[PDB]
Amino acid sequence: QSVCAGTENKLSSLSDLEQQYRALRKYYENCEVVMGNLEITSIEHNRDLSFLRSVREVTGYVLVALNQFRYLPLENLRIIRGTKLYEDRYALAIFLNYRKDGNFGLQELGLKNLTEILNGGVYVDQNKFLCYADTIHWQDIVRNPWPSNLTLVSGSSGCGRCHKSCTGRCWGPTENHCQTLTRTVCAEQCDGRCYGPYVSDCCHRECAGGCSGPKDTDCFACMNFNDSGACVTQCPQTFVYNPTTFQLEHNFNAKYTYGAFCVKKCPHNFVVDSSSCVRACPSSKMEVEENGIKMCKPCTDICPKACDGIGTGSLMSAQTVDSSNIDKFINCTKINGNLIFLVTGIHGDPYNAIEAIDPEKLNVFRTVREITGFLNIQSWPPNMTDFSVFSNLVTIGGRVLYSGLSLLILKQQGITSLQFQSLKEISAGNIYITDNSNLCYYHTINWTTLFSTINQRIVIRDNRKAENCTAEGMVCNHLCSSDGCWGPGPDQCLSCRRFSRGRICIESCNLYDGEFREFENGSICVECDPQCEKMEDGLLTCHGPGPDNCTKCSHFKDGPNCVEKCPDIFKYADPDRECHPCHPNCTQGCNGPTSHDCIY
Amino acid sequence: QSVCAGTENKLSSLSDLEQQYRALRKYYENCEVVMGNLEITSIEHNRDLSFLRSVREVTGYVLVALNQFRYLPLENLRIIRGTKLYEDRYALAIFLNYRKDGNFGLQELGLKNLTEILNGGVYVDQNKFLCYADTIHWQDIVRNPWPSNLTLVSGSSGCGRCHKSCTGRCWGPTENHCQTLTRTVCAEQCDGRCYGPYVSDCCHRECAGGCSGPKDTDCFACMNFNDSGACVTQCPQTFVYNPTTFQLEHNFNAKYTYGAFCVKKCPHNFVVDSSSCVRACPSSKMEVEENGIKMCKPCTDICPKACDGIGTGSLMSAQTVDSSNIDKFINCTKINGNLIFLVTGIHGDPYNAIEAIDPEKLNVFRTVREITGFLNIQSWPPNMTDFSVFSNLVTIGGRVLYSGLSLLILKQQGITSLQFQSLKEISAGNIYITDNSNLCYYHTINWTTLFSTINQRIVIRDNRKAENCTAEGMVCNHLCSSDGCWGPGPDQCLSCRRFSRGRICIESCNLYDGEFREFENGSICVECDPQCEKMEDGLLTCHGPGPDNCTKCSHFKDGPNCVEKCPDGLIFKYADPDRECHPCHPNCTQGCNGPTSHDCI
Amino acid sequence: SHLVKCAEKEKTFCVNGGECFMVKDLPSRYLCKCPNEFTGDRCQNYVMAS
Amino acid sequence: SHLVKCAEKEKTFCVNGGECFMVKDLPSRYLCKCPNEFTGDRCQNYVMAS
Ligand SMILES: *[C@@H]1O[C@H](CO)[C@@H](O[C@@H]2O[C@H](CO)[C@@H](O[C@@H]3O[C@H](CO[C@H]4O[C@H](CO)[C@@H](O)[C@H](O)[C@@H]4O)[C@@H](O)[C@H](O[C@H]4O[C@H](CO)[C@@H](O)[C@H](O)[C@@H]4O)[C@@H]3O)[C@H](O)[C@H]2NC(C)=O)[C@H](O)[C@H]1NC(C)=O
Ligand SMILES: *[C@@H]1O[C@H](CO)[C@@H](O[C@@H]2O[C@H](CO)[C@@H](O[C@@H]3O[C@H](CO[C@H]4O[C@H](CO)[C@@H](O)[C@H](O)[C@@H]4O)[C@@H](O)[C@H](O[C@H]4O[C@H](CO)[C@@H](O)[C@H](O)[C@@H]4O)[C@@H]3O)[C@H](O)[C@H]2NC(C)=O)[C@H](O)[C@H]1NC(C)=O
Ligand SMILES: *[C@@H]1O[C@H](CO)[C@@H](O[C@@H]2O[C@H](CO)[C@@H](O[C@@H]3O[C@H](CO[C@H]4O[C@H](CO)[C@@H](O)[C@H](O)[C@@H]4O)[C@@H](O)[C@H](O[C@H]4O[C@H](CO)[C@@H](O)[C@H](O)[C@@H]4O)[C@@H]3O)[C@H](O)[C@H]2NC(C)=O)[C@H](O)[C@H]1NC(C)=O
Ligand SMILES: *[C@@H]1O[C@H](CO)[C@@H](O[C@@H]2O[C@H](CO)[C@@H](O[C@@H]3O[C@H](CO[C@H]4O[C@H](CO)[C@@H](O)[C@H](O)[C@@H]4O)[C@@H](O)[C@H](O[C@H]4O[C@H](CO)[C@@H](O)[C@H](O)[C@@H]4O)[C@@H]3O)[C@H](O)[C@H]2NC(C)=O)[C@H](O)[C@H]1NC(C)=O
Ligand SMILES: *[C@@H]1O[C@H](CO)[C@@H](O[C@@H]2O[C@H](CO)[C@@H](O[C@@H]3O[C@H](CO[C@H]4O[C@H](CO)[C@@H](O)[C@H](O)[C@@H]4O)[C@@H](O)[C@H](O[C@H]4O[C@H](CO)[C@@H](O)[C@H](O)[C@@H]4O)[C@@H]3O)[C@H](O)[C@H]2NC(C)=O)[C@H](O)[C@H]1NC(C)=O
Ligand SMILES: *[C@@H]1O[C@H](CO)[C@@H](O[C@@H]2O[C@H](CO)[C@@H](O[C@@H]3O[C@H](CO[C@H]4O[C@H](CO)[C@@H](O)[C@H](O)[C@@H]4O)[C@@H](O)[C@H](O[C@H]4O[C@H](CO)[C@@H](O)[C@H](O)[C@@H]4O)[C@@H]3O)[C@H](O)[C@H]2NC(C)=O)[C@H](O)[C@H]1NC(C)=O
Ligand SMILES: *[C@@H]1O[C@H](CO)[C@@H](O[C@@H]2O[C@H](CO)[C@@H](O[C@@H]3O[C@H](CO[C@H]4O[C@H](CO)[C@@H](O)[C@H](O)[C@@H]4O)[C@@H](O)[C@H](O)[C@@H]3O)[C@H](O)[C@H]2NC(C)=O)[C@H](O)[C@H]1NC(C)=O
Ligand SMILES: *[C@@H]1O[C@H](CO)[C@@H](O[C@@H]2O[C@H](CO)[C@@H](O[C@@H]3O[C@H](CO)[C@@H](O)[C@H](O)[C@@H]3O)[C@H](O)[C@H]2NC(C)=O)[C@H](O)[C@H]1NC(C)=O
Ligand SMILES: *[C@@H]1O[C@H](CO)[C@@H](O[C@@H]2O[C@H](CO)[C@@H](O[C@@H]3O[C@H](CO)[C@@H](O)[C@H](O)[C@@H]3O)[C@H](O)[C@H]2NC(C)=O)[C@H](O)[C@H]1NC(C)=O
Ligand SMILES: *[C@@H]1O[C@H](CO)[C@@H](O[C@@H]2O[C@H](CO)[C@@H](O[C@@H]3O[C@H](CO)[C@@H](O)[C@H](O)[C@@H]3O)[C@H](O)[C@H]2NC(C)=O)[C@H](O)[C@H]1NC(C)=O
Ligand SMILES: *[C@@H]1O[C@H](CO)[C@@H](O[C@@H]2O[C@H](CO)[C@@H](O[C@@H]3O[C@H](CO)[C@@H](O)[C@H](O)[C@@H]3O)[C@H](O)[C@H]2NC(C)=O)[C@H](O)[C@H]1NC(C)=O
Ligand SMILES: *[C@@H]1O[C@H](CO)[C@@H](O[C@@H]2O[C@H](CO)[C@@H](O)[C@H](O)[C@H]2NC(C)=O)[C@H](O)[C@H]1NC(C)=O
Ligand SMILES: *[C@@H]1O[C@H](CO)[C@@H](O)[C@H](O)[C@H]1NC(C)=O
Ligand SMILES: *[C@@H]1O[C@H](CO)[C@@H](O)[C@H](O)[C@H]1NC(C)=O
Repeated sequence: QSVCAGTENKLSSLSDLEQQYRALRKYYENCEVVMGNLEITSIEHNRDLSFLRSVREVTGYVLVALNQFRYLPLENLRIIRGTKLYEDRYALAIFLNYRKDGNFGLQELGLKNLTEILNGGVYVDQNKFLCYADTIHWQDIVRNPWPSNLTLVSGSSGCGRCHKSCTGRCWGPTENHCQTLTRTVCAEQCDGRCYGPYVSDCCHRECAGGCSGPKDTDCFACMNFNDSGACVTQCPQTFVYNPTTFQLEHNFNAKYTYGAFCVKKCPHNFVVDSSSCVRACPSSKMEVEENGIKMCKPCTDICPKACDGIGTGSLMSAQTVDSSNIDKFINCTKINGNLIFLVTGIHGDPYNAIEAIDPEKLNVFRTVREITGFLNIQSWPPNMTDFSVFSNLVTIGGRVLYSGLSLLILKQQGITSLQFQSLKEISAGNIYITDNSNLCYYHTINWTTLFSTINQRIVIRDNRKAENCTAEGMVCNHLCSSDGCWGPGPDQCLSCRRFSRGRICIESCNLYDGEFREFENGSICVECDPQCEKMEDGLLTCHGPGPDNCTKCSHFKDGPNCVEKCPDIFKYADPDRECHPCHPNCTQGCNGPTSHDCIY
Repeated sequence: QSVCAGTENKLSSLSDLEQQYRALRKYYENCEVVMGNLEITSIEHNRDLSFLRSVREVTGYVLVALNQFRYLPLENLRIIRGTKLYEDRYALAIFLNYRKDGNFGLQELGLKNLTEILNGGVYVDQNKFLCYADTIHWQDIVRNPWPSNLTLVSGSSGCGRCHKSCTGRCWGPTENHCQTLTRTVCAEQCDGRCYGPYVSDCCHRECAGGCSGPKDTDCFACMNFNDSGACVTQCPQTFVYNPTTFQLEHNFNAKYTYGAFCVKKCPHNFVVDSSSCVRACPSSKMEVEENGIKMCKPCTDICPKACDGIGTGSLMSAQTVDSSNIDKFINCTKINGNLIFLVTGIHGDPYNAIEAIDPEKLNVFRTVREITGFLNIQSWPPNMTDFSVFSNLVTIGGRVLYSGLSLLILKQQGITSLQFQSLKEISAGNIYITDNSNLCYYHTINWTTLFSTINQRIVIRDNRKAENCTAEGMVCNHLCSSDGCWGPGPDQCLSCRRFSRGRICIESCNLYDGEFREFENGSICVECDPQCEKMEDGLLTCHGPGPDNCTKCSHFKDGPNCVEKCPDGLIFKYADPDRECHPCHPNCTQGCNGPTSHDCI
Repeated sequence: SHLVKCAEKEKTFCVNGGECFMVKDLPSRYLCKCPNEFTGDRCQNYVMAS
Repeated sequence: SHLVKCAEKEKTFCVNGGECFMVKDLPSRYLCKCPNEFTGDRCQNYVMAS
């Protein structure tokens, strides 16, 4: 099935009515499952809405609220699930669709197939020119339809009656488009819905709207999980209980639950728990990976911090980081959810009495190593020229996306460089970085090396021209390799052509000079034992980290190592500073192998 | 509903035909669900079998062989589950039920309610006098409806035909004795079974044998699990997956699976795993107790040695501990299963070439702390007078019971005392100790103190007379409490008054006397820190385990504590003529004499 | 039009240059029109393309 | 009259003094007759009361 996503504009619109229609085409054209709200706002009477005929299923509410069109082309819409409701009340709300100064408005509803509404109410009101809506048998369509669940129809003007073969229940004047009943007409021996009043013409209990036959694989839509064409309440799990032996046995038919479907495999960034795939593991268990599969198990005395992101957990009512919630990130290495920085968060929100963020408060994010969702930056304080607040970020999980994006940076004007250090992987989704007219270093990064699949891409346009950035000297350190870089400093490159120490790429190591001494390695140099002699003239003594590795030490020599003092049998130093055992009965001090050599 | 445990002895019987009839009454009278097998053998003609009419469900197989009676009165039997099969093939086996030297035998089967056999096949053979069992359409009853699939249906000619209302397919000579078909008559759109030829008269998927309506609460027998009258594939779990938030969210109607039924809570002696009640946890995980609930979680890098018992796991084919399997218990601390000692395990089994057990091999059980099933001892080496090989056993779990028993000891004349020592709890089931004619101390023990519910009882019947054991002085230590004892020693009592010193009971702990000094509270005594000086002249030495808990120490004082030599290592210290330690000036670790740099080396 | 302008006491209900309006029906309901570079119920988010 | 005695090579089948029989059928079957004190397919278990 072709799957799109719904908008969250409700009654709001763009000031140009043609851009509002063009947006409606881009969101809902050539899809059949909406995965969100379906909402049609402020469309003119001359515009072509026939593209909406591909819609068959809506998971949120349907809203048709200020439009001037004559016919609503949704005749093949079968089911509305009501996941979110308009005003928290309604799954289908149709109102005010007429022009008060004339005769233009909504006259007929193309909803012949709308048979099941699983949650919320139905509201049809103030549609002055609407003809047949009070004849629709909404208590067959709506699940639990009684007045306390808000099922109501008011249009005020008169209109001609429909054909007699449909007995006063119609969508239009013709017998071809009138009411079908599948819940209030069924014989009392069957539950759910039917395709005829007879007991033999009733369908499976776990199917929605209607059916072609009695099977759980031969129905139009359902309120439960899709197990390979069958509609079922639960699907086979990893283990099944043996009622004779009182033990759990492994199930060769086991499937994982993922969204509305039962699957054999889950996404590479989702966690597998109790035969299902989830966006995050609960705080009582630690996330682990075995055989390439992410799972979680009960944690030890020290566990990962239970720190939530925007839109999930304790912050579900929030749509941005702001002055009322930024303190929750003070001690936080892993944020479970999104990071979203809007204009109403950075600069405050006077309507809700929320103050602006003090730029110093943004330092709470310097501890973060992982984001499980996406990072979305639309506003950042004017005084800040970079993102060095996130220098320690290692990866973006991308388990949830913003319009398919996992990293999104829009229209920042005070920014000149990115300044990340630790970021290595962006595990899912695309990158969108645009309109940053003063940002330079973006053209020096091999962005493909951050992705976990060839299906991930980056979009860049309208940032500072690379030829101007080079001409102005806004370039990376001379040690940087072809992998790329994101700032002027020796620590700002992804990988370098010489040695390194800590976070800084370097020209040479402290091998033959310095107050401390190092040994060579593949792309880094590391200090050896502090006892090791600091020899001159290129005569390097560090060849590995171990006390046993050093070729000459200033302290007392022994077999496995050197020591500042030898063991108390007592061992005594020779003229070459090597320690040798004394007499077996001497422990206090000595200068020789026999009894008269013992010293106190 | 009344449940009985059935039998597992195949064609074997008691040699006395009156005792074989009485045993049949004792096992199967006044029960409806037969766990294990239903098996009727060698019963005489003119015996009353009308008590078998209460049976409706059999879990294993039904076996009827070598009997002389005319009619088999199983008129209410509905389903045979077939969890075990006769010869590993047959769920229902009826054969040889006649006398070849006369005219007695089985003629009619009272089986007209039997409409479901879930596993195996049917064997009806060599019965000389059966009239109607050969007319039955047995493919409507079995879940494997093929003539070649573990099935044979053979009786003599000359018996009258089925009643005129029936197309053959009858159980008896007249009306109301015809076969009711529930699988072969159903509409082609129907799953499972039906109660009419129309698609409108078909039953729910989960119902067995037959039905009265299409609902999961309106049928005769249930497949899989029974959720308070509703027949289901599985019960509601602790969490439900949310298809729009992509998370596991807590359920409000969750139930634990417990055998064939679903319950609000597991029994107190069972462990919880994945919203179900199980007898034992897999070897990769530990069982733990949190908030009084037993649950199972992954183990650490070094974890306890779980071990298979008799009748489960690697020992599933075993009936007793014996000389072949005794080597598998060497480092076991927790046995997941039963521990059983039969005559064939202890004294050998020449038919299978198994030698008698060496009494020294039994010492492998001295490390065991818990048995999760029952302990059943019917034989013991003749030269062992007690069970001291189990002195480290602490709990009998009772998750599996022997006809309701969790501790069973029968007919052993070599035993004079029990001598358990560490045993504190018997979590479920009854205790049965009888016929042990030389055993004394059984009568002193306060047996209700070992139980975890008011439903537990002990059966004492014919052990050595308590008055005769008293006359011979076979009584416990003067210091032991009214709770009784396991044997004559000072360390073999259930509880004792005054104090104990580990497992041994004592009147006092010498707080101001003797070769040792220790502190006491709560009827337990524990040694004091050995660096403390021993006090004399009636003075108490130690108030607790710490060096700050005693009157004086030979070691130096260092605040409240005591220290071997404060000038060793370290910050640095000296100590005074009263043996109290004090700080020296910094950079004096080579040696010092006082609270200054001016006396340092 | 079924819409009327919001009173000054509801200022900043719609942000980033959007114009607040009220639906004339009874509770009353609130919306805004805004420039092509913003969207969302209060016009708080950027419109994204290409 | 459907049973015969076990041959000497089979008489050790039944354990606690029970008499061993073979069924005259083809794939032959064994059973034994236990004393009143014993039960089980080979007479290996004690019979219990109360
Ligand atoms: C209101 O809702 C109804 C019910 O859901 C919709 O009706 C469906 O219409 C579609 C499209 O025509 C049907 O799908 C097609 O089914 C064919 C199989 O035969 C059907 O019809 C016979 C009786 O005539 C039945 O016995 C049988 O069970 C089936 O129901 C297939 O051959 C078709 O495949 C071909 O077309 C597709 C098109 O995408 C191609 O991809 C294939 O390659 C192939 O060429 C197709 O699958 C569907 O079965 C109808 N359902 C029912 C129950 O009739 C209405 O469309 C909707 N209202 C409006 C206004 O659209
Ligand atoms: C349970 O889950 C299963 C599996 O996901 C769902 O099965 C889907 O069935 C729908 C139709 O109901 C399919 O959608 C349509 O498929 C057509 C192509 O089908 C061919 O290719 C597939 C393999 O890719 C073959 O299996 C199949 O036999 C065909 O050969 C498209 O042509 C359709 O799109 C066109 O028509 C629409 C009409 O509105 C236009 O809008 C489009 O622009 C386009 O022109 C359409 O996509 C879907 O492919 C099936 N999935 C699979 C994987 O088989 C069940 O529907 C689901 N629920 C239930 C209740 O069973
Ligand atoms: C100064 O420091 C340098 C390092 O900077 C030292 O270099 C050592 O080089 C030797 C080889 O010359 C290394 O030894 C080899 O290590 C391999 C890896 O072993 C690890 O991984 C396996 C994984 O299964 C573990 O089993 C194992 O325990 C280790 O954790 C081994 O595979 C090699 O074994 C093979 O060679 C030996 C040779 O004797 C055979 O006996 C074996 O059968 C087998 O064929 C081998 O052990 C060593 O690890 C390096 N050390 C370090 C620290 O990197 C210099 O030696 C050192 N100089 C001085 C003066 O000390
Ligand atoms: C073969 O197997 C069948 C199926 O299991 C048995 O058939 C039934 O026999 C039982 C009794 O053994 C019957 O149960 C009793 O039925 C009485 C009448 O019920 C009416 O209402 C129900 C509503 O669902 C209808 O289905 C039914 O047709 C009747 O119209 C009830 O009054 C009884 O309950 C009362 O008495 C008991 C006494 O202990 C109380 O505990 C109760 O609380 C209550 O007051 C009882 O339910 C059963 O109805 C019969 N079923 C059918 C389909 O006929 C055969 O007995 C069995 N064996 C043989 C040899 O035939
Ligand atoms: C799914 O699981 C449910 C339970 O969750 C099962 O329900 C059982 O239903 C059977 C009947 O089909 C019940 O058995 C009968 O109960 C009668 C009433 O006894 C109860 O109520 C009195 C109230 O005072 C209590 O004193 C008593 O302790 C019980 O709690 C009895 O009268 C019946 O026995 C009589 O008839 C038989 C002969 O038929 C005689 O042998 C008896 O001596 C006696 O005269 C009978 O016991 C049973 O109690 C129900 N159980 C529960 C827990 O409710 C479903 O059967 C099950 N479904 C399937 C398909 O498996
Ligand atoms: C020298 O000898 C003395 C005794 O003469 C020893 O002192 C006792 O030591 C025990 C521990 O071994 C102490 O017990 C613990 O006390 C804690 C404090 O609570 C008590 O004191 C406050 C004082 O205001 C009272 O309000 C309160 O009612 C108690 O009386 C408790 O916190 C401990 O248990 C609780 O907390 C733990 C936290 O992990 C939980 O696990 C427990 O479940 C429980 O909730 C515990 O009870 C005892 O208080 C000491 N007694 C005295 C008199 O001080 C010295 O220890 C000994 N020296 C050496 C070195 O051994
Ligand atoms: C974020 O995590 C921090 C831990 O990583 C939380 O704790 C703070 O950690 C710092 C750094 O370790 C501490 O500062 C040190 O304090 C000691 C003195 O501590 C002792 O004395 C105080 C007296 O009040 C007493 O409360 C303590 O228990 C100790 O006995 C100094 O010697 C160090 O030089 C250094 O200053 C903080 O004290 C510590 N705070 C607390 C409240 O424990 C931190 O709170 C976390 N922040 C948030 C917002 O969650
Ligand atoms: C940016 O990152 C990409 C992806 O890691 C780098 O692409 C890689 O290019 C190398 C060098 O061309 C490929 O290796 C080999 O190259 C030689 C020719 O030099 C060729 O003969 C071999 O057959 C082989 O292709 C390597 O496969 C390739 N990796 C991928 C995944 O395409 C790229 O070099 C990085 N840097 C820049 C500046 O693009
Ligand atoms: C010299 O440089 C090499 C790399 O060129 C260093 O070898 C690396 O050692 C690290 C030690 O942490 C290895 O990390 C591993 O990470 C996984 C993460 O799951 C962890 O499970 C392992 O226990 C392990 O810590 C890393 O694999 C290894 N890399 C290679 C290529 O072998 C080496 O440590 C450097 N030596 C010095 C003195 O710094
Ligand atoms: C075997 O051990 C059990 C358990 O310790 C002993 O049972 C206990 O008997 C005493 C005396 O009858 C009970 O104390 C009484 O309790 C009632 C509670 O309402 C109270 O009103 C009385 O004033 C008195 O305190 C005690 O509850 C009872 N414990 C239990 C758990 O039942 C039993 O005496 C021991 N038998 C032998 C052989 O000593
Ligand atoms: C003096 O009194 C102390 C308590 O103040 C006695 O020690 C306590 O002994 C009990 C057992 O009798 C311990 O409780 C048990 O702990 C285990 C830990 O795994 C747990 O599994 C049991 O459920 C139970 O809670 C208790 O921990 C222990 N307390 C201390 C402080 O060690 C002591 O025996 C008395 N006598 C002497 C002379 O010490
Ligand atoms: C950094 O913030 C400071 C204010 O805290 C800004 O500095 C002021 O800018 C105005 C511009 O009209 C000047 O009139 C003031 O004299 C400045 N004050 C000081 C103390 O210098 C500054 O512009 C901010 N920088 C950025 C890049 O936003
Ligand atoms: C870019 O650089 C050129 C000189 O190379 C200069 O003429 C031009 O004005 C610069 N553009 C901007 C936007 O500063
Ligand atoms: C009691 O013990 C004596 C010991 O001589 C024994 O002869 C007698 O049979 C015993 N009687 C009973 C009833 O235990």
